[PDB]
Amino acid sequence: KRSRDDVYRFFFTEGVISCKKDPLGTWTGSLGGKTFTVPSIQVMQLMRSMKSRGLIKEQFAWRHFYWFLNDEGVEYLRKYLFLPHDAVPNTHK
Amino acid sequence: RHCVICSNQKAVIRKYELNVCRQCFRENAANIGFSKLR
Amino acid sequence: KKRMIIRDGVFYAELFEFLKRELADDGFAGVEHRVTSTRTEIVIRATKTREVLGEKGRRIRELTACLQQRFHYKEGKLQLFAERVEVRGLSAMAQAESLRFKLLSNLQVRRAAMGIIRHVMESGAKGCEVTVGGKIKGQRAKSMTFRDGYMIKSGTAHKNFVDVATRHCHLRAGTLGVKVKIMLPKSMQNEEEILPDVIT
Amino acid sequence: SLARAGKVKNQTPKVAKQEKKKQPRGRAFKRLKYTQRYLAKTLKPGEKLHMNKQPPGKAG
RNA sequence: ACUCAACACGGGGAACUUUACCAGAUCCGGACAGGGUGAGGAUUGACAGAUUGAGUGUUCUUUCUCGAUCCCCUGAAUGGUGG
RNA sequence: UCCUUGUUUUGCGCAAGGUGAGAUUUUGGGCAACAGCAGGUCUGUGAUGCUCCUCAAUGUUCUGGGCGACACGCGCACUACAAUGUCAGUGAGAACAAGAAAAACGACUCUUGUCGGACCUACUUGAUCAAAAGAGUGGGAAAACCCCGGAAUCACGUAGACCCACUUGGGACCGAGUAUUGCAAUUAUUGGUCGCGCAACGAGGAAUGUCUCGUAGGCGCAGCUCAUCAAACUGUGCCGAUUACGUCC
Repeated sequence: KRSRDDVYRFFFTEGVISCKKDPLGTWTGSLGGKTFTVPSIQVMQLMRSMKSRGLIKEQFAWRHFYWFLNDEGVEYLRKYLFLPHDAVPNTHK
Repeated sequence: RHCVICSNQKAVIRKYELNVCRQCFRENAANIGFSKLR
Repeated sequence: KKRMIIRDGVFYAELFEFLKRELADDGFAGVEHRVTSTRTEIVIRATKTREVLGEKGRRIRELTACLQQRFHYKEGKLQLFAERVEVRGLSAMAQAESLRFKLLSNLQVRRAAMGIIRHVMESGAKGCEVTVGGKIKGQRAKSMTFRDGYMIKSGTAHKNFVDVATRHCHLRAGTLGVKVKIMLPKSMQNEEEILPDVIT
Repeated sequence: SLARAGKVKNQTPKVAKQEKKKQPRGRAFKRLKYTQRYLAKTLKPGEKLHMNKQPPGKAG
């Protein structure tokens, strides 16, 4: 789906990502200010697919997910965009 | 109703004073500032 | 208000749980927070403050960012600091983590526990206890006690002095339980219930 | 039950063993062990050195 | 759960929800493409017709809307109020 | 503590009385050692071993409907209502109680960084004609909420009515009507009308429960759960004794 496009952007220049685990949709972001509208389930799926490739690191508390983007994850993300960058985490600070 | 710190909806939901801590029992899941002294 | 106090409880819970899981074996004591008026300091008690910060600085801003994205906080209303806790011995949870690490490395229960006991009781602690229940056999659910110095469980006053930690280790065959207590030599009520003294 | 005999030895897998190179023999064999256990070590068995050890896996 | 440390007990005053269980349909959560199909694909979405309790778009026909993620084969997997 | 100068061989202490708000673990609760049980819990969990369910999945579904609640009148556990004259049964009026609950939706409007609607209670229409029930104005984030606190137990001879009966004592069945709640009602609704009561039951065999004081017993209110319902559970208050204060069978 064309849905997944929005979330492929959401990784980039937002640092750590956050989601809630729900079977029913809801906007995962808040901090980024992009205000994409996506169901949570779809977001989760993409997070998981590239967690399985070791690109992303998962951490979890209660019911909430928080996904950090590793050095590896950053590298991959930059290539998938084409767009080179000075590494997502370290730009923000 | 339904709960937000489990998705079980069974094993009983507290909604007293706007909190849930009985789908994860409060004896285990403390540091809400409550104490028993009496 | 009624709701203020409850919601503060919630915030502390969520925060404390997130850290105590995903940031561990740094000698994590816990956290403490207080307001400075439209900003919240949120200091992070660790023995090793370097991992908290990061040497690339990624860790501290990750943990700020996670909180912001959940609760709708922004910069200048939220901050995270590090605090150096000297004597890992006097922090229950910290000793607990190091012990957990020994056990997951597949070192002997006895030897492991003796390390904790040595460390604690050197710094001048009244007593300590390490109660490790779980597998060590099969076929039991055997419980082993190690008890040192002295410790009180009387009154409700004990709870203030003695801080406690319960953690799990996950090994082949299944779970192993771990618990650490440690009665501090320094009161947090500035109170004793024994020894009438005479000032001469 | 008069007949149900051989029940287990029907069912079991057979590798049918595995090829191996010939072993030293005479003095050469006795040499082989005396090097393994009692030399290139800080210990002599005893039970202090264990002549056979096995890897982990499963526990109950 | 079954003398006491069962039996207005499982914060259990449950009707659809909760739900294990039953009568039926559905999803991918089967992610991960490493071995294959890009355009026109097994597809995403779709009025009518049909399907069926369900004009519901799952499905099938019609025709339209299509990202090629969905889809094909293995391995792999995750989920569970199952013991 | 004092005192009885009693009891106390000296000690540890004991009893009665006294001062006194209060007589000994001050009073009522809460926490609690060591050794354990093959106790319960894998339907609390992101607490988990293995191996079952892994797609005509049984997993899973704001999916639909059904179950857990069924009725030979069957046993048991727990609860509540009565058989009434020591609220006593239908009527009226008086004085008078305490913890505790409550609010905020990215939904609208508002601006250079954003306010009011899902809580209650007040007041008035709801009687030129019922109850159930409609709606408008008004305040509160609670020591504000209209007196922050009220109608049951109780009091009453106002010269009330009934009057030793299964009734005018009790309800449980049963039919008709209507409004309220909700995503959906199939007595869900139930604070309601008005039938049936002349259906049970008259303090109830053997057996058996638990409390020595503001307790037992009697009575009511709120919280709890949550589309909606409390004979339940938890907490506060009111009226408030008889016997014993001994022994170990």
